[PDB]
Amino acid sequence: GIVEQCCHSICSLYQLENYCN
Amino acid sequence: GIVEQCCHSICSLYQLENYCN
Amino acid sequence: GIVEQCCHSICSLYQLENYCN
Amino acid sequence: FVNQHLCGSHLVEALYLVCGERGFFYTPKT
Amino acid sequence: FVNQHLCGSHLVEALYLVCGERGFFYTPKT
Amino acid sequence: FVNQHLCGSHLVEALYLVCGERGFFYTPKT
Ligand SMILES: [Cl-]
Ligand SMILES: [Zn+2]
Repeated sequence: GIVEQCCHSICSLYQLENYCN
Repeated sequence: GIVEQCCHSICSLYQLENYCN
Repeated sequence: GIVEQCCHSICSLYQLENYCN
Repeated sequence: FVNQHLCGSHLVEALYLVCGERGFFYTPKT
Repeated sequence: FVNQHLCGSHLVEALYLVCGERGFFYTPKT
Repeated sequence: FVNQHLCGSHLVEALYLVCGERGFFYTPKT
């Protein structure tokens, strides 16, 4: 999930875009 | 106070409502 | 920088104003 | 509702949302 | 873009900004 | 004024509020 990838670890902009509709 | 109950520890919605006017 | 002075350590209002234009 | 530690401005926004038209009081000193 | 750990409401705002008109989905449970 | 550690977007909002019409500069790199 987004929490483990972006909060527990760091996400790039492209990584964050994986959660857009 | 609200800080010890909701920040140092966790508050339920009902717990938070104790601080409404 | 502002980060070392105000985030790593604590800034007074006057300290924060050092970063205004 | 969220089950997290709510601190600082985050705790204040939570109160703002929860209390609605009633308003609230934030007193960290007590 | 920022290179920081984004959590809670901060992660949500980041998504709001990044996704634009597409919107997004926030699912911490998964 | 608050006597807390101000970081990230919280530090930016603090500056926004404090500086008023003067605006400000946020440079974490320096
Ligand atoms: Cl935070
Ligand atoms: Zn925060």
